[PDB]
Amino acid sequence: CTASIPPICHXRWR
Repeated sequence: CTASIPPICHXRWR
């Protein structure tokens, strides 16, 4: 999970 704009999340990995 990253605080991008928009943010990015690959489930429970990043």
